[PDB]
Amino acid sequence: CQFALKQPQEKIVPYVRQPEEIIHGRPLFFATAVTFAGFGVGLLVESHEGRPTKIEGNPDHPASLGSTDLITQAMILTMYDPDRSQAPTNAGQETTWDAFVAAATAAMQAQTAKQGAGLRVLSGSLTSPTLIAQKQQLLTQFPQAKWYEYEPVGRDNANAGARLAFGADVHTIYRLDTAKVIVGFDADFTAPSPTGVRMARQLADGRRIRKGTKEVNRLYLAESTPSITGLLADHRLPVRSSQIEHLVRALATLVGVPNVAAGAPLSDTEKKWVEAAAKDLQANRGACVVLVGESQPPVVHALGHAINAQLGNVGSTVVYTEPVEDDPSGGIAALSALTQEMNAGTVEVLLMIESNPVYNAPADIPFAEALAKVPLSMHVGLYRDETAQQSVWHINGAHFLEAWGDVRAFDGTTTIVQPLIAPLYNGKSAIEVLNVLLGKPQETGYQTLTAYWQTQDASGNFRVFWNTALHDGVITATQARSRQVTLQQGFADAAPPAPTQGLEIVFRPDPSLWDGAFANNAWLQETPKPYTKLTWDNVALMSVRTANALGLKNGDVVRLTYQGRSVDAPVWVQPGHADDSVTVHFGFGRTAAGRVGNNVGFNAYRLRTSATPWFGVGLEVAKVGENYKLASTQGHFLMEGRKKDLVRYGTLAEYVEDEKFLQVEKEEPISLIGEYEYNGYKWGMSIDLNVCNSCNACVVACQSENNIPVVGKDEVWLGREMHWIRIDQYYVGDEHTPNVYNMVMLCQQCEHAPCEIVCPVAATVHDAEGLNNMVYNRCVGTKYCSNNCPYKVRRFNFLQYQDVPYRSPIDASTENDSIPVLKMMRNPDVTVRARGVMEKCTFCVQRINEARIQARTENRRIADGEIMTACQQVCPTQAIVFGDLNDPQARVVDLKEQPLKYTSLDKLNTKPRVSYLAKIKNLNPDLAE
Amino acid sequence: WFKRFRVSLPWLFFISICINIGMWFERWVIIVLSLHRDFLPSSWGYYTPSVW
Ligand code: SF4
Ligand code: SF4
Ligand code: SF4
Ligand code: F3S
Repeated sequence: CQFALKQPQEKIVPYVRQPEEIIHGRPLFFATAVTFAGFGVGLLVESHEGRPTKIEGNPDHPASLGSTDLITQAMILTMYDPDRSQAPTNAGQETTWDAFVAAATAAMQAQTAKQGAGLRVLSGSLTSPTLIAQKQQLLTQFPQAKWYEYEPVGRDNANAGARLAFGADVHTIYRLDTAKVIVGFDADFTAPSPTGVRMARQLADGRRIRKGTKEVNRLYLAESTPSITGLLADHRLPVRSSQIEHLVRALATLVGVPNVAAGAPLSDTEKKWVEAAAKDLQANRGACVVLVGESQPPVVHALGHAINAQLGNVGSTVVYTEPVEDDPSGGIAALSALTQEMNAGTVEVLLMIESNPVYNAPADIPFAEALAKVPLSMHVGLYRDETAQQSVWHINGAHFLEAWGDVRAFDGTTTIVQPLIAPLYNGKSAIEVLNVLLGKPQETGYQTLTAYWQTQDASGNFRVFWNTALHDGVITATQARSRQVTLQQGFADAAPPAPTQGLEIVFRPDPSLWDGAFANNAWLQETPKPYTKLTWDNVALMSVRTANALGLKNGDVVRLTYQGRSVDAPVWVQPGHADDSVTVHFGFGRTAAGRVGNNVGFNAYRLRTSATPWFGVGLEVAKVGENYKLASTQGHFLMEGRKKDLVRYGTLAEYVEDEKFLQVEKEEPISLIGEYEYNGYKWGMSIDLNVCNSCNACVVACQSENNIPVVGKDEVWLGREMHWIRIDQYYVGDEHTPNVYNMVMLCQQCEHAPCEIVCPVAATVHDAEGLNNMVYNRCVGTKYCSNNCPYKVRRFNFLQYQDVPYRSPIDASTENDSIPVLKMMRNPDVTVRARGVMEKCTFCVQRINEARIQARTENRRIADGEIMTACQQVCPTQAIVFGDLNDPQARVVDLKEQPLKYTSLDKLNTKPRVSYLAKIKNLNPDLAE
Repeated sequence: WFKRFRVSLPWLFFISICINIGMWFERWVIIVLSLHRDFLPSSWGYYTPSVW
């Protein structure tokens, strides 16, 4: 409770030397990129005045055509995270940077007498050209040094299955522009994977249902765990994940591949799925693809190319190129190769750059105890991870918005990582750290970055290239060229083993938290996991069949014992899941993540094996718990007969025969309450639920943009999550194998808004532009408006929801004290709500006002693509489309005329301003029934 | 209805206890039992009342 007769004397500090580019009060977007798995995503970040505020996709980048990921969106909080490392630590004791260079260059001179024998490095699957080129200088200045690449989720099998089927290593580039039939076994390709944004848009661009569409992608998915690809999957099949490895062997025998030698008979329903898929891939041969996820063994990815090249997809859909990353022979096998070298004391200088393997170890590779058997073990990470607890040195991280580096996306399009801000704490990124090891410490990151690109630029001048490389970000001059392949057969000649019986633990990365490197990110943790709306919890998902067998509920706490190691995990029954198998999420139980992901339980990394690192059939469940919180946001996961108001579904079998087959013909509803005219801009939105794969990137995009506060798990279980936009899974019918549909629910900006007539002080009123205006300051916290809101979109700041993972909201001694590091990630044109103030999806008025005012200043009108809401230009699939409804040539008023257009709860005349499109899901004739 | 249970004050005091509690549950049925399960099944809460 703050009170004063006068607000304090707010100061106005100008610059000391204002840059020629900073106009105070204007976004000034930059062009950088983010190493997700070594591959770039090509960002375009809002740099208000030196500091970044909001991360957006660079529309010129191939890995993100203007829309970002879920992790990639919330990585503006990972930077403005008060738990980020602020100074190097020598043996736990905080120390200076120049003290590290004194003891790092002294180790190089001790690693020079010996010909660089103990200078092992544990970076994680880097594709950066300037980091590769400094890896080259480090391995020739020290010839015996080795560089082990270990990413816990990266292409360990797909890169070892590419050279298992082709000889040398290749880097496949799947293209879904021309792909009528996708059959991706365990393929979570619309996932946080490096190609996840493009493979979500190129797959959505095939299922753009319009007034006259007749051909749509099919996407047969075959996956044990329900995933964000299974939403767009039209025939998803819950498989054990031990049958996938011989479910592709069955498809590679229907399609004619010579020596597959399939085995382990499939099923009555898994076989009917593999005949209908193969009979669908033999048709439209040139326009099809057979994807394979990462969980599968390398012999399956070898068959993924044995079928793709058999259907003639090479050169058309699947394109093999030079490997973008430096060495694809690293990963689980390179981590064990180094750990066996850290044992017996061969390693003397171990620079673990960003891998964090003390946490990410498969629990068979004993990296935790192999560490400290070395004399000097460095680390350069933005968080003091579980390695920094055990390593000697720990250099600060220099998060990618503060580091002068580069990336190389898929297909090789390098993007110069562009530091928006100078590092909040002295950064010393992976390039500024190898400069210490190479012997050039005082040479900054930007100096080596151009000292490498001046060599790689032979065409024309440099400042006409370097600044053009910095402006677009995309250099697109190092495009990974194609490579002729051979597909040497006989790789599947080895017979499949005897099928093992027992419950199977399938290891999966968490959609939101990929591999635990972002566990302290409160935004992508509060964000509900896609199918199970849990927020702050890692669970053991089971199908309803394989939990009624064990007598398990949605709240018990089982003890997953897989090959001797027990984990004591919760349980959450997931209807779409597969029989006799559980899944796990990678990256939750972190002893030293920070203050956010510090004790979110169930570290699933301590159950792997490094021989069965993605799925294994030796699990014993044996429940040892009774009750757990398991804060999930949704509540009821069933369409309780309320179709026509929730996500309406159909099929293309009955859409070509009747376009308006789910648009109910209703007369003009009588409305006593007047009628207002909006002759200005009529701001409306048209969501296409056919392509909403629950990526949850729009959930974080509304958090990064609208200063939405994180809530603790203790208050999300109470149903007090602040999320102006939410995606709703609904699980229609047949709880063993249910179809799942999304209706992304936000504030419909109702013209006859019932939530407005019910505010006593008249806080929430409508607009002359046509959108419900929530006024956070006139809100006295009556909270009645939500009770009148039919959709329950309005969220209420019950307690002082602000910096909540860093200060528990149930206190009030610090509720007026704000974290100074967090005050920068907040949008400078959205109100940071106090407690007792309701909020809702305001169509991003912070973007409508700043653009209308720029239009009225210039005496012109708003262009159709000028006002993109935060959730519209972040959705990879481009489901959300926002724009003027009065502008007749707009992509919304030409999108609200589709035969699938409907509004939620039209039985009560709210005149919702968002109008969802139905989910037409292209069922096969000979596979449905 | 019956004067046997109205003139007898121990019954009129027990029925009044049963109404004050009963007419509190009417205000719970009207408010919470109708709010926690409404339109949009993805917005179904429970409201276990806290100690405060
Ligand atoms: S609408 Fe939301 S859930 Fe759907 S694709 Fe876009 S960001 Fe993802
Ligand atoms: S949809 Fe809900 S929040 Fe939006 S105007 Fe209508 S009642 Fe208000
Ligand atoms: S328009 Fe902006 S504020 Fe509204 S729900 Fe979408 S992302 Fe959130
Ligand atoms: S009804 Fe009225 S004053 Fe505040 S939270 Fe709800 S608006």
